[PDB]
Amino acid sequence: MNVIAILNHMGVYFKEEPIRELHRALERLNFQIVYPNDRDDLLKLIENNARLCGVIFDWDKYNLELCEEISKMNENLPLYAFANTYSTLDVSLNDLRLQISFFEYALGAAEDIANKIKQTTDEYINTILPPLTKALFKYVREGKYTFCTPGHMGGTAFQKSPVGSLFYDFFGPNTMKSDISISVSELGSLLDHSGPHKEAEQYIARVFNADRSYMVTNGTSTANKIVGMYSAPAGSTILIDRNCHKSLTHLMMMSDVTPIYFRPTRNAYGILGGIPQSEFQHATIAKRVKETPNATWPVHAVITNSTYDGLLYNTDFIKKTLDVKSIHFDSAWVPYTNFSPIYEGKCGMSGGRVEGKVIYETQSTHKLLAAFSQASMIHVKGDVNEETFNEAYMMHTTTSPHYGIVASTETAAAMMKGNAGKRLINGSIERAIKFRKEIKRLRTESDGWFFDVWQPDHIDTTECWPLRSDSTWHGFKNIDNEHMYLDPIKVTLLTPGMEKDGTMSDFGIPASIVAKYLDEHGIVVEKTGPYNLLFLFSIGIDKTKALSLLRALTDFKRAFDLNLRVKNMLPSLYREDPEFYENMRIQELAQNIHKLIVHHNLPDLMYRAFEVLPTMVMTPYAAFQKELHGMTEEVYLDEMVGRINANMILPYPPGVPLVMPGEMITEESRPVLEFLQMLCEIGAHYPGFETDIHGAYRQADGRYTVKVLKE
Amino acid sequence: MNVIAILNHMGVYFKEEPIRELHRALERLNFQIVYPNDRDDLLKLIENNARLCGVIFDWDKYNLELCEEISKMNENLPLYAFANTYSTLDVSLNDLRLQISFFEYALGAAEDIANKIKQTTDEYINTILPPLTKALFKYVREGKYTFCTPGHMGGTAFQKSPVGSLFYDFFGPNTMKSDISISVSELGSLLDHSGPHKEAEQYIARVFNADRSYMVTNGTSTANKIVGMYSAPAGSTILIDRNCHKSLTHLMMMSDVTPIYFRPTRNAYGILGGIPQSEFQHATIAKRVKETPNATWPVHAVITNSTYDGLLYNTDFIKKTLDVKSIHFDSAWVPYTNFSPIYEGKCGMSGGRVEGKVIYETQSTHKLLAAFSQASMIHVKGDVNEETFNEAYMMHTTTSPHYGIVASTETAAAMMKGNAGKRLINGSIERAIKFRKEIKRLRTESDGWFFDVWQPDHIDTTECWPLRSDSTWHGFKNIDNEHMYLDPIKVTLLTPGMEKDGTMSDFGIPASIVAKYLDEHGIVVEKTGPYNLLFLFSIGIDKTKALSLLRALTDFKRAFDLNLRVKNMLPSLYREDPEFYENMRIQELAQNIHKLIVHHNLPDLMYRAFEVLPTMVMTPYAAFQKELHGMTEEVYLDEMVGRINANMILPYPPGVPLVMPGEMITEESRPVLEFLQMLCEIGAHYPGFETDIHGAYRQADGRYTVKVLKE
Amino acid sequence: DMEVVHISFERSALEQWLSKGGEIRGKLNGIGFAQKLNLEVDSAQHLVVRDVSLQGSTLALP
Ligand SMILES: *Cc1c(COP(=O)(O)O)cnc(C)c1O
Ligand SMILES: *Cc1c(COP(=O)(O)O)cnc(C)c1O
Repeated sequence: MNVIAILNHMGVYFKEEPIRELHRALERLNFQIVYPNDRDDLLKLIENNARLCGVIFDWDKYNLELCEEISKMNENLPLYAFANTYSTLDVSLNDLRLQISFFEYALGAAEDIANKIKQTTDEYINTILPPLTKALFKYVREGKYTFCTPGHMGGTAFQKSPVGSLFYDFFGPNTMKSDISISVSELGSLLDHSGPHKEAEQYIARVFNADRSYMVTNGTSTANKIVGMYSAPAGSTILIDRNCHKSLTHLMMMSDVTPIYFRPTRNAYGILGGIPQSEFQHATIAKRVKETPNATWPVHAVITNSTYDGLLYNTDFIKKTLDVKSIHFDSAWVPYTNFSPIYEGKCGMSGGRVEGKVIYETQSTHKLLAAFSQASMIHVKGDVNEETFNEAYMMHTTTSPHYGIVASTETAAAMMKGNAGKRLINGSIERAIKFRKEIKRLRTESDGWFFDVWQPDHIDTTECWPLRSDSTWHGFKNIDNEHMYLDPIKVTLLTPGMEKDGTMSDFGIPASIVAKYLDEHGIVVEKTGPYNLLFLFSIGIDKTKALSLLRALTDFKRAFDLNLRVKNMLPSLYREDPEFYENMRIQELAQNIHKLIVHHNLPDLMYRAFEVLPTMVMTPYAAFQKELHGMTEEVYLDEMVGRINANMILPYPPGVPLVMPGEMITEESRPVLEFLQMLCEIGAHYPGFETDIHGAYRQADGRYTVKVLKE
Repeated sequence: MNVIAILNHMGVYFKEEPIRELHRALERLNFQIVYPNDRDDLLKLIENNARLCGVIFDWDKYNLELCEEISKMNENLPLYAFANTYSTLDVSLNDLRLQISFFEYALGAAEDIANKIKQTTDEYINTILPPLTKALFKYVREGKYTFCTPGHMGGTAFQKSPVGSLFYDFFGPNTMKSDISISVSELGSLLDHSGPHKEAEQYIARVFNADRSYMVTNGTSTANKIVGMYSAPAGSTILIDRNCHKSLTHLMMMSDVTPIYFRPTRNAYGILGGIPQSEFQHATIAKRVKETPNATWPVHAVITNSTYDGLLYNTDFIKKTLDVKSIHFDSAWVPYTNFSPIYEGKCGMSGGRVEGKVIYETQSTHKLLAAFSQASMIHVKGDVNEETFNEAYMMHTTTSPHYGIVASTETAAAMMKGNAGKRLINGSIERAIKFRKEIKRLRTESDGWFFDVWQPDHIDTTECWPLRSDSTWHGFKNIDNEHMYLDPIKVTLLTPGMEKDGTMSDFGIPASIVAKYLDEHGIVVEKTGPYNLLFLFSIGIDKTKALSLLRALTDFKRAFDLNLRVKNMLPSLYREDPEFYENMRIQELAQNIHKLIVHHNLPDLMYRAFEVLPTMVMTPYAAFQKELHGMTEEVYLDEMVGRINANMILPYPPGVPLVMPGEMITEESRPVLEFLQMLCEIGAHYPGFETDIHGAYRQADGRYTVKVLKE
Repeated sequence: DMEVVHISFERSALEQWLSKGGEIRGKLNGIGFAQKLNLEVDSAQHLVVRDVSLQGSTLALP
């Protein structure tokens, strides 16, 4: 932060001479001087250059063309405008947040002007930064306390060992001095939630529109366990969603509760839909209470909003129909549904305080923002118990937290306030819609097959596309209107291979082959499997990473139409088995895999293995108690009908659990077992495309074995 | 002072080559070289740049466009014009004060030209400076007289102590070397009135239009006590104004005199008017002599012109109607009513010597000018005894005056002499009138409430607006025409909240909240309280300090219309009581205070309290005699009817005295006691706006105590 | 618009206002309906009852 801009040239000498004298004075305090051209030149030095804090221009030249565009991008940006004798303000400059610093054209006083700019810049740093981060940066340059934890003490022990000097010189002197425990009085303690930590939690809740936001120092996987132990005593009933995460599985195995699983919707490509509105009714929930032994009235509900793919729900209908006093919204993928007008009334924070209820949100911080790992937030909107949830937080958080993660967790909330933060959410949406239009433009004009985006036929508007009932792009049988929305930044690429009715085709290329080609250039695919893709276009994805993805997609069509070799295209796949992948081309491998999907019939077995839920015998908590006592055995995959599994089956593809730890596969869940045996045959002929199922151990013959419970 | 200007590039080589040779010669003697462009470029290098002393231009190019505009600014400014063979003067260049130094275009003679410029520059320094300041600067570089006072002797003792080096290195070496006393022979003594001090007193009185003037080195508060003890024997009668100063009250407590208080005019906003023309009559003054026990013919009259708000009177009517041989004018706020044609006949110095009378004025020097603190003057206009008035001046001035303030006291009289000083007095008026028009322009065009300037509806002139009897902006009933004047550089912002008839309204914001909002940016209101905002637009307020005030006023309307919080607007007020000022906004605090003013009825309990006067039992000099003997006691505020106070009550707001030391509250001054009890209730509910009365001590219960005398 | 010397509150309604918040309803002089009052918390752990004139009154138990 040391860029000073000097716009325009009046051509006279009594105004340019103070500029030349100030040019030699600002360089003595480490400041970069730039000379923009016209009005459009200064506008490009703010959006692309964020390290700018000084704008020098003539007040009697552009008093309305600069005080309006800059105010739409930053509010606290200092404006070192130079006024004259006959200078005044404008009536259209009253409702604009600006910081104008007036000066004169006096000779010899250039040294006093440089001291005022440095002090004004210091005031800008101490204002935009939160009091927790500001106190951490000031403690390094002044606070030098001894006999404290940890033992390194700002990197002192590393300066006495040859191996320690290499680890200290990698980061920096300011990095080790910022890692302090609760051994500091002027910064407070995180466990006590007082002093600087008290105002830090209230600052994030005001930015993200919440009551009292929290700062988890262990990650999102831990925040879901602390909240889950609140509205679930030793013997209750919760309404957990079927599309759960690995962290949510351990929550049901550590609490003696009776969960009730829902039945979300889905199509044939593998895109996870949502829970219908019929499941949120009062007669539907009460019907499953009597059918499930040892289950009372549900006191907690877990809703995954949004899912792993990227489909939001309608909170305006759930907060009125779902009669649950503790509704959870796992917002681990949408940390931005607030700073945009096309995201109003879609999450738990948008709206008023629902009486008699409470909203929980575990928004991931180190996923689609900018902070260190093991960071999360807890958004509470309602009335909770004071002497209950406090004990649940200390059971998973150490007494000496790492303030380096806390300083970055609150920083992401500070990067959203103002026009400088609002352009990050809207900027990623404009780059996403532009990328969606480039696919349809390069599809008709091209000569042959081309990728397709799972989007409606009309993407001219700039909002969330609703999933209506008179459309054919979503492919969901009987979907509720005004309930399922589309995420613009979550671009879902559909590879040609299936039809619009849910069947197969002769010419098709699986998405697993394209995912291996993108990894060669450095593009990591988030979700892949049958005939679908997924990418993350958050605020950190600039225009370079967006345009580089389309170039990698156009190169796949050129290498496939010309019929090239695998060795001259996929060097990583060739090193796995050079003997088998010798005389094989790119067209021979793409056609042999496509015939295996039609032969084994993947879309039909996958769609029927997820709707029919297996019979849950006991609670997931009782299944873990038998494992510690030594009552587990390993059986074959073909010999398990009528047994209780011990682990959770997570086949890739897709990415949702199959059998919960504690269920039994009987005659009703027959297609469920057929889905596991089908992946073992299709993923065993060609190297590199092996079967990936979390829970199935590979032996020495090919048959996978699972861990079940003894009878 | 080392700026040399070179105007007009002829394009030829025989004229530009001597310029290049002179460029390398003037830099050897520390001189800055500038190159203006056109004719308007040189004009901007004089008004804004005051460190210029050399103008080089072609005489045969602009002989009439430069010798006229420069002469209107600085007369003794050297002009290094270069003439040619066929060069001559003009008939219109005879009545102009200029200093033109001709030269030639000779090669190799650039060294001799540089010696002539340095010698001419030294002549300009030895001319614009007074002989007292010239002897002070010469004694620093050449005076080496040892064994003198003070003991530091230019900072010798500071170089031997570790703590003394920090105090000496802050100001500078030349700062302590000028701190000399009367231990110098070539500078004389101030008490002796000889040598350089004798010519200094005649130089100040000649510029300020006076016969004899001194240099008070203890502020204006001390100069008022020296004059008051010159024409007021023990047991006489003085005519002191009611709107007096803290120092004017102590003058009545140091001399056994019988004062007679006047009845100044006032409105409802708190702005005090002036003394009516009926009080200066002969039948009005003589009537109060018989009613007041122990009172003879008044021999001295103290008139506060102008007051604290800045309202000039009419000296053309007082010097003929008021029959006082010693009329005093407290000119502590107008040290400039002479250097402008819109101030003729408004002070005591303007005009001539009154036959049989004498005029005394205490023009402040450090108030609204440019000099060190504790500096005042005594302007004497008449025939007084020199051997008698000299002994009274030594009663409050030490024998070793501080020449650092004396040099700046005479400097203010030299900075205003000539056309160079008239551009600062008239320049501050033009900047004040321009600021007055920017308020009315941003009031009608705005959408909502806006600040108002206490000025007439027609301000399309550059003079003192008279307070007529057919106007409603001033709100002074029974006002005398051609007696009340307005100071253009005294802009009084009237915050909305009251009507034009003197009653109250429904929507308004008090001036106490705005006073603290301006403090965050570095703006302190001179006078605030009810619904007024007084500011000082003297010579120290340039175009930067004037335009910075308008921007802060527009930010208050934006923050109030959007309804912001107190913590996110007033951080200084939030630190006083974070618990009470937690869930409070800017609109909730502005409306609760406005209802307390209407409920307690402030304009009525303040106008009627200042109108009536308590019964003065004894003289103020007799009240101080009983305090030294120990006959004082502290009583409650509610129990004091019929007692004699010991100190002067100065409640804030406003800023004028209430009860003089030596008065008694009977049944006539009933509203006077009600004004003190009303401020104790309104200033206790909300923190920050506590009751400020210089005389009321705060206890541990809330009730204030006063200091009275024993019965 | 009437004087009062004792105010009675309900135990089943006092625990809800001091935990969840909102507004409290209490009758006057043991008669009438549970009218709404301007009851707040004190810095010295008391119960300040506010009226139409912004006056404070610390409650106490017999
Ligand atoms: C990725 C993810 C997590 C894990 O996030 P971490 O902060 O790395 O622990 C937890 N829950 C869901 C729904 C996730 O998608
Ligand atoms: C400010 C003031 C004074 C005090 O001025 P100093 O130079 O500081 O002594 C005295 N009289 C009046 C009327 C003042 O306004």
